Amino acid sequence: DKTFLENNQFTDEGVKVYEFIFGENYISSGGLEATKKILSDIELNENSKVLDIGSGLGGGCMYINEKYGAHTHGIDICSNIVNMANERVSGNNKIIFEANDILTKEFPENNFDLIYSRDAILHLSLENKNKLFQKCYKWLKPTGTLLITDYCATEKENWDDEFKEYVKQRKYTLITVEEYADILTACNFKNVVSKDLSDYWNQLLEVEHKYLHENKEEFLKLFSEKKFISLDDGWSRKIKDSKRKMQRWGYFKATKN
Ligand SMILES: C[N+](C)(C)CCOP(=O)(O)O
Repeated sequence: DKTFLENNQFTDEGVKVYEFIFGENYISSGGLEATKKILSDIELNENSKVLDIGSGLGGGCMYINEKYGAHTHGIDICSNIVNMANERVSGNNKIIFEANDILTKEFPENNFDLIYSRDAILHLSLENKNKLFQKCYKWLKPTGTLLITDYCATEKENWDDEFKEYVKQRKYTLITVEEYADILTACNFKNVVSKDLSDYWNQLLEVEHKYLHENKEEFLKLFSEKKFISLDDGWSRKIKDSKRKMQRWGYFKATKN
């Protein structure tokens, strides 16, 4: 799976294209603005330990460490992206980025105050989503919180041709917001809050889309017209498909006790 992601969706250039539209240090939806919103009700301090699953270019960890002073440990399977993340942080002994497979990584039980993941678990098969959340349950401190956004979808029976092709090409496993919440409940998480944030996601996509159009000249200088068209069309589809709830954006927050 590492090779597949590194050689396709997350080639060096693919990562840089995504960073252009999401914002500096981000490959997750809504970049910095969504990060601020998602963490707006989260309480941590300088003694907190945070795990970021799918840490990408590191913007989320940078923000969490800046806001709270927390120790942040990001894991991402793509070695190239981790290398890029490590280039953007220096002199900070409370931020660590590690290239590894979260499904094989070992952490002590009762270790983290927050386990955070942004638009990363969609790569995992359903079997492996369940396996991951069982691990997360163990790794959380008794007082800890799990906080996730992820790509979700309407039931597969409702998918159209274009959406089927997108999911297939990306090799995503997209489940409903409801099924996702059920996995967390089955893993024994408490106070499971799930929100279908597709409308907010649509707003985020529209801001990103407008930015792309307004900065087309700069994009073409950095990249190419072919890549602009692909990105433009991809965002257009996500805007259309989120409006009609075919492609959805799920938010999940839960606790160990
Ligand atoms: C999923 N992601 C937010 C990390 C990257 C963008 O993926 P996609 O919207 O092009 O499928």
